[PDB]
Amino acid sequence: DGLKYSLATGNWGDQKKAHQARAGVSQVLNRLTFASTLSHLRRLNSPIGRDGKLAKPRQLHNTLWGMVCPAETPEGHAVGLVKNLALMAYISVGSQPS
Amino acid sequence: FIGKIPIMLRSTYCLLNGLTDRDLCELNECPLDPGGYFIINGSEKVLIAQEKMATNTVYVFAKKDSKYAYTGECRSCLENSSRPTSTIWVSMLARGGQ
Amino acid sequence: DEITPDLWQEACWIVISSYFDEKGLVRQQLDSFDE
Amino acid sequence: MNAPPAFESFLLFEGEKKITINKDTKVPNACLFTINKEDHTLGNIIKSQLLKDPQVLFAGYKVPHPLEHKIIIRVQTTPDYSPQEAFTNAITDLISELSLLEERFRVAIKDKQEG
Amino acid sequence: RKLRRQMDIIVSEVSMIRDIREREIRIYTDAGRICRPLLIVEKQKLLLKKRHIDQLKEREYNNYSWQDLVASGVVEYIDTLEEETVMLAMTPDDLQEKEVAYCSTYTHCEIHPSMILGVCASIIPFPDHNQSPRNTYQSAMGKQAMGVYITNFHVRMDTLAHVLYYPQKPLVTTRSMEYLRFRELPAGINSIVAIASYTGYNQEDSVIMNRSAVDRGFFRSVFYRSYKEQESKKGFDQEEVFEKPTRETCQGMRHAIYDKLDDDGLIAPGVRVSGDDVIIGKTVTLPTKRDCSTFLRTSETGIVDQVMVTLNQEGYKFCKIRVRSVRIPQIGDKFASRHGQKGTCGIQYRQEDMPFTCEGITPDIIINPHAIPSRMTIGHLIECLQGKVSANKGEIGDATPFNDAVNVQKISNLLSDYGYHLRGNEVLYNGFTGRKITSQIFIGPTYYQRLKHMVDDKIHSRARGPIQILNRQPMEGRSRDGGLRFGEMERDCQIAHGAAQFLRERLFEASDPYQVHVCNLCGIMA
Amino acid sequence: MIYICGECHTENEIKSRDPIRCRECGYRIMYKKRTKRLVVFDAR
Amino acid sequence: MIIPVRCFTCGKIVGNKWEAYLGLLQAEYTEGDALDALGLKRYCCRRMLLAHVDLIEKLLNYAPL
Amino acid sequence: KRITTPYMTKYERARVLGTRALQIAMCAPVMVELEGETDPLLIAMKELKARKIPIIIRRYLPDGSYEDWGVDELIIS
Amino acid sequence: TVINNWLLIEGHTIGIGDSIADSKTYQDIQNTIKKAKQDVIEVIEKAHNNELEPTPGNTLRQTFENQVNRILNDARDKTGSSAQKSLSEYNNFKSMVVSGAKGSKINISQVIAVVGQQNVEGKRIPFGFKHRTLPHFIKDDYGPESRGFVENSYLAGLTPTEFFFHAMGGREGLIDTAVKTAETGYIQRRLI
Amino acid sequence: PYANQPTVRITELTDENVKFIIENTDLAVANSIRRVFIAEVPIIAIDWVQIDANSSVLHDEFIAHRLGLIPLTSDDIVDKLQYSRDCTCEEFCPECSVEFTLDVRCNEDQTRHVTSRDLISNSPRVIPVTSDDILIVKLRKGQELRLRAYAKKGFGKEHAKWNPTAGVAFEYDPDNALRHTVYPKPEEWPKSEYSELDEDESQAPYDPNGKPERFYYNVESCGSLRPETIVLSALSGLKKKLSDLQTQLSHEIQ
Amino acid sequence: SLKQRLKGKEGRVRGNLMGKRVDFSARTVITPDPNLSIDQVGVPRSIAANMTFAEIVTPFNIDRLQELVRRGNSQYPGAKYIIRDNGDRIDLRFHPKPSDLHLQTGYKVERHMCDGDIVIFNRQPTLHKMSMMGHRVRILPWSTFRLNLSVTTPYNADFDGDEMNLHLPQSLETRAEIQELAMVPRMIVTPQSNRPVMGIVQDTLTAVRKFTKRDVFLERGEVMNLLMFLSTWDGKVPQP
RNA sequence: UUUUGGCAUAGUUGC
Ligand SMILES: [Mg+2]
Ligand SMILES: [Zn+2]
Ligand SMILES: [Zn+2]
Ligand SMILES: [Zn+2]
Ligand SMILES: [Zn+2]
Repeated sequence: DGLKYSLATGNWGDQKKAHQARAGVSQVLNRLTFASTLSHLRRLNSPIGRDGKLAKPRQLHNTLWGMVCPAETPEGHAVGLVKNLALMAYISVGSQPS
Repeated sequence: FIGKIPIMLRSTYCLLNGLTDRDLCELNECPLDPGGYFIINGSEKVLIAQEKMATNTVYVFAKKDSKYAYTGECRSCLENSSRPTSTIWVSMLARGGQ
Repeated sequence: DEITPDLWQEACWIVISSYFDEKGLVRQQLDSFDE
Repeated sequence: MNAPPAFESFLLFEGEKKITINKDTKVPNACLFTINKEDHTLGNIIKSQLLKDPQVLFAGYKVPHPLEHKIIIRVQTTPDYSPQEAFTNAITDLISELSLLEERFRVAIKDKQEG
Repeated sequence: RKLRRQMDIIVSEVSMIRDIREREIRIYTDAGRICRPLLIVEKQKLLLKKRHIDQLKEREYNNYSWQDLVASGVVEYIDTLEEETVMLAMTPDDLQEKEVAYCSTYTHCEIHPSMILGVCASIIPFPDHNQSPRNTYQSAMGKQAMGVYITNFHVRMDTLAHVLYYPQKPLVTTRSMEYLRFRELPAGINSIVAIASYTGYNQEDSVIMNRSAVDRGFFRSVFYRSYKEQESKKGFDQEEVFEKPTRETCQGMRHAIYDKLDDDGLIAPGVRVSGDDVIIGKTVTLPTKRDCSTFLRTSETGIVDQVMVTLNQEGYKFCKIRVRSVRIPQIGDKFASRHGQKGTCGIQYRQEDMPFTCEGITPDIIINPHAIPSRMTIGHLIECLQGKVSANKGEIGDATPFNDAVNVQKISNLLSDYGYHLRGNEVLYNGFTGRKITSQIFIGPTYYQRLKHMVDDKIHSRARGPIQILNRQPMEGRSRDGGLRFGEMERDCQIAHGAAQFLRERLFEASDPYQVHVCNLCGIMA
Repeated sequence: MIYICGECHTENEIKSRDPIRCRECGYRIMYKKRTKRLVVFDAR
Repeated sequence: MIIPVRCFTCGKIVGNKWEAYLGLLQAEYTEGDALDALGLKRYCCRRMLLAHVDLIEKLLNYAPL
Repeated sequence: KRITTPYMTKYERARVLGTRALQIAMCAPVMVELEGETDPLLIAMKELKARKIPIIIRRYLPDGSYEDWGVDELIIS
Repeated sequence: TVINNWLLIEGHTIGIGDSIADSKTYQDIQNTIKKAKQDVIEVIEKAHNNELEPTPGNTLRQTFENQVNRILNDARDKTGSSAQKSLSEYNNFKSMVVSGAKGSKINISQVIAVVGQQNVEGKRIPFGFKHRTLPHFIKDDYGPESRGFVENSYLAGLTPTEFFFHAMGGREGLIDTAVKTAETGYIQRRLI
Repeated sequence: PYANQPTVRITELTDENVKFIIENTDLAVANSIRRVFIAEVPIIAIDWVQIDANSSVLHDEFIAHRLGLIPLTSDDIVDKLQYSRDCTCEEFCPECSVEFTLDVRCNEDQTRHVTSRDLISNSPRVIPVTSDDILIVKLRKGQELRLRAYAKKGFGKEHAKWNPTAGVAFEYDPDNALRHTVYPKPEEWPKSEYSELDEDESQAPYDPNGKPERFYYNVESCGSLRPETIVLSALSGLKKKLSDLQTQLSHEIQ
Repeated sequence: SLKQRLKGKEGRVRGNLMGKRVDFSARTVITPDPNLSIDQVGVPRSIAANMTFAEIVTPFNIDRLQELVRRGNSQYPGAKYIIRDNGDRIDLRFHPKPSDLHLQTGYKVERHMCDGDIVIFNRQPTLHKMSMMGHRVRILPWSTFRLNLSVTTPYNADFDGDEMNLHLPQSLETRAEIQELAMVPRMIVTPQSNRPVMGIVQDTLTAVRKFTKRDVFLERGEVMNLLMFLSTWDGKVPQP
């Protein structure tokens, strides 16, 4: 029930601790075009946090060359915070250093 | 038995793993559907990737809004255990102190 | 032996086609969940 | 849902006059012909025919709105020649022209088919 | 690096950074790092030779895949932290050729620069010929176009779906679109668009459309709504059941006719319905029995496409009813190029009224000239020219961003070879008078997208409707109804006008008129 | 009422009282049959 | 989805030419040669066959009801 | 002993016309001869031009006093 | 109404031919850009050899930055002037700009001649990488294209580095649009 | 103050199109004829569809919309028909409509193409034009499509399926002697097929006394009517409209 | 808590007293229409048939409103309600009783919004007086509001998907107030910068720049065709 | 014989 609840609501953390639970992690998959579905599946989110208060994360940084699409960000109050992977970008899955 | 884990579609434990296009059409599943999402109560839910600061790395900033000239933090985190990550600041006091 | 400049335009897109035949587009999600 | 039925651009609903004549008081010998359920098909051709009449001082037409199927034709003639008479003469000339063109087109088809 | 390139003890995704000036070697193996593959350059030469390309051409029936390129030590994954220590060639054919030396120590080379773009930015033809906010805007709109969102849409029952009747692959395409499956699931139509001022209904980013083209199915579409409903039995106090209810066994029902429903409380697929009609007749027992049947959205109208019945996770019988509504394009519906040229249908003209070339080719769409100069979507114009060239040549044009083999001068020469003006302009005739237009109109095919924002889903009006239960003010019912908030800014506007009576009318007797009794001695209510 | 099984296409009658299940496959998805009321379209 | 009956612009019949078009492509015609062989001069008509995607073939893989 | 402007203000014109149109809509006697007039607002504007509206505007100065102006007394601008 | 009905006879359009210039104009623009880049190189090598002396009230970095900025602005204005002089009276782009209906002269110059310098926070593109704007440049490169000077027109198409730097530039305008929408009427709603 | 004496010269006549030239006529008359070709020549097209059974992948409205665009041989039968709403019948009759029936059951292991050949009319003179054939839909095994339809008289102004033409090429003054269009660089523009200029010339000299005449037509038929029949019915219909307007004007004057 | 019920944007004060939902309001997308005067607004037939205005029954309008009553709410233009003098309300969707369709003077009839009705028209965010102005209703047969192009500048609107709101004043007093204070012609010149807010925009501005060039000449047919579209023309063709 | 209704959290999207 906890996994089902967390993926159903997108609130992450304990259900009783929804006050401190990061929200919107899990979203309903977008089905308007194939491109919309693909872009939703390859989406990255920048939480606001305390870090957002320190350095301006909205503006496009040079290190996003080849990793993140430079010209795909949602307009409005989420500009530059929600991003999309570049086509050949691939996220390391992690292995053991031993 | 201890619970039920949701399965991301077309992952290596989904029943659609490694099936031909004819088989996917036999199951009324689009062969171009990339998967990569869960089904929770029939609703197709996608987990958005969340960016955060990398761990176990020394980062030296200069807090413009404090009595510290510089602060060297390190969000130290164990090797895939104890998700509470202990962050430690090592800060040089500003010379304009009392 | 070496890829000539005129043939390079075909060659690079052959490489990228082989990539997307191998990994696909949602490799991040599937690999992370498999791990 | 507000889309009009497509037939309300050539069909007269009941209680609608096809053509209505109104005297224009600004200038003597001037009339406005409001024709319902017509478009540039008849407006432009009637205006062009009327312009060939020497006794017509002014001949113009307008569609007041593309979504409304009225055409207003303003005709002003010399003060010995009613605008209504000019309008009738223009239509008769156009009908004679089109009948002649039908006849010559049939003859041309027969000659081309025969060789 | 030798070991990682050989897929030895070090796996490919491990990243190794040498901070030379600070005397550090940092090796990262954890997850979450983002990397991309780069061709390896050694001694100003690629390690990718023709033999690899030959083996990859016959990728089928050889099993020489991408993983064998990685195993060959020809291409390797590089992350941003390691990109800091990388001298990268944008392209082999020029950057590492001999020259007046700029850099002679390249370590990697880009596969193709166009792979910096994402999914929705990779469907833009000639994005390097646009102002970048227009590329951002197209990245936003391409998610909202109409197409065929999935092949098995017939069996699915999504809450909302839009399916375009006749999608087409773009006549002017990118190589990246080959791998997005966009050729197989397109979203939009190649439309003969003319950039011309006309009767005046395309101004300010509006669009005139060809009515006769729409009559031939141009941009026609379908909108599917699935309504789910589950009866539940909580012990025995309440028992919801599907059945067509009657006035003589229920204590409250709508005047909407229940004869649509069969005698299980379910309407059949193929029945025409409207916004008030009942689609699932459900009734709950009274502790006679009150109904709790469900109706259509009040604005909507359609034909019941499909009616499925199952048992839920609990085991209670529950059904899902997909209703089909055919959306013809009309005045108000959105359309967009792949360049941020958003715009609503201003007016629809029949074929005889549209302007026409000397060949009888009327435009499907007329867009205003003034949409171009401030926006500087030159990629739109180049797409139109390339579309004309490709449609005449019997070829699919290529519009990858960074491709010097494609040049507007070459496209102009190719177009001149087909007996057209080299810049795409044409002598158009006025549809009404038949006269030649004094200027020569730029015209040609262009890929347009019908966005999901139809007017019929956005139109509503309120007058004396269902107020709130607490506030006694208008409320958003099962629709867009419930009035519009006459917010603070509107009140300040009307104060600036001095329209005090109108301001009172809006804020008092048009929302919640009321009266009370107050004692004159004690000012508390009585 | 007649329902069509979603896996083996068997038209089977079901009352408003019994749980739905295909009577030769056990499948638990059923589709209502197309209406027999006349439906007419203009071809526009 | 399926080939439109009419060209959207000029209203020429183009629905009876998809199968022949594919047949000519199996005869190793260039796509321009195939469109010329089918007598499609105006690029409005040529756009129809040249950019059509026959998705109905993919839809006939699923079982009927 | 009046100090307010002799010109009817825009707001005075607006309220006078609205009020008089409401009165005429309520079958009030009309103070001007009308021909082919049915909308109360046109009749009210005809009365205003005729200066035959039977209304007195009470303008409150910002000291708790007032001035009463017959509508015919004010200049219809 | 009157002028919209006359425009059915006149007609008004915009096409590729309204963005083409004469070959002489392209050669003049390319010569201007060659010269401007070579002067930027002269300023760079004079700074590297310590032969550049700071202006009063500015450090050597601010002096150098103002020098390259004024060189590139001079180049952009000269290219825009030459592009505007090449325009014919029939150029629909000019016909729209002259009436004030849409666009302006800078848009003509950007479409035809040179997009120009990209700026984030009002300065050239910063060294986001370690002493680099991108990994395709050498370290400590203050050349124009290295620091985000787009030398192509929108007609000619931007190079990959130029495309990314232009995206960086436009992201700022998007962010300011969002911030204005955030501050739309807040000052007003307190003032009222 | 009277009519022109227009003259016709047919330059080409095939079963697909007629190409001809009209001289000694006003531009307005020529454009009105060109416009009547598209919008006012009545033909027969499917406009009433009852679907008794559909199992195809395409929903019912898709099939009906595709059936409407099927062109029908309406060469001579259209003249003796009446508009349905004008007809006094109980909604349908052989004097205002033509019945069609389609019944195709794909009971085989190959994709069955439901083409225009499967449309069966109750009148032999009104068939699908292709009767290679126009594809209506494709059917899988066990998919039935069974419907009846009626095709009625109408013209393209109401809906584009009654449009008989497949593109009406229209031209005048191919060398631009009148300068109704102003080329910024006349050298760049290819000659019209009707141009009489040598290749060293780009534009005829300006004619201050010129007037548009010698209008070049190329009327391509979709197939419902022969192009000869399209033009003749167009002229007849425009004459009929003008005579009806004459009748109404005479009534209004009286 | 009771504090949170009043605090903030959504409390009773700022959410339900300084601004609130209102009846007799409609919203939809806007499309251009150069054939409307600047003070007119196109309205779909559905919105007009849905929204209503109270006409007081007067012997000048007794027969007209009786006809509107007999048409009922089912048909446009029509009426929804009859408010008799007692305050009782007769709903003209459900009462074929002819006795209830009698109209004595002083009754009110909530007739459908017909042509020429005054409506306040607004686009949010509302930033100045010219963002809410009075228009005359014109019924047009599609599902969008229509504006003259010149008024797109005061509203800061463009037909790229923008929606606009339409409020109908519901009594002759407020209707006269809007007619005399907030109509579009009265809002041409702003007091902000003592200048016009509406101007000639886009196609018309480029076309007038082309038109008033020294070397534009018009044949007589063109001149007469253009003078058809001149509402203030005195009918006299000027000397060439 | 003339009805009426969840709400208040989060997300997404439009200008
Ligand atoms: Mg807008
Ligand atoms: Zn008291
Ligand atoms: Zn079964
Ligand atoms: Zn065509
Ligand atoms: Zn009949």
